[PDB]
Amino acid sequence: ANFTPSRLGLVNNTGTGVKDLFLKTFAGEVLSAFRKATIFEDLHTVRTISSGKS
Amino acid sequence: ANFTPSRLGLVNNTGTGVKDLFLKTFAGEVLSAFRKATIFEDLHTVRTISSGKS
Repeated sequence: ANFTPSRLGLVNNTGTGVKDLFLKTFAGEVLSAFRKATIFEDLHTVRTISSGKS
Repeated sequence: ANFTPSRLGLVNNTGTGVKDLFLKTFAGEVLSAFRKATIFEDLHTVRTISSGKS
């Protein structure tokens, strides 16, 4: 060693908590959720009408 | 017979122990130990940050 650096991390250079002046950081990646599977979109018949109620 | 060797190792030519005045050699290889398998180094993501506590 043979050195006494300030460590640049303690207010008043006393006690624990050497990273209170350092803040937590954003890692950079959002997690979100997984997508489910949809199989019934096919396997049946789809039609389209221009007007009416049924 | 017709031969009385001194055996080059006996002390005072009394009793047994013809190998009392001999020393061992160094073969020239250190054995050491094996290395375990480390599989969990990968299989997870490693990030790095410059400052902060978390």
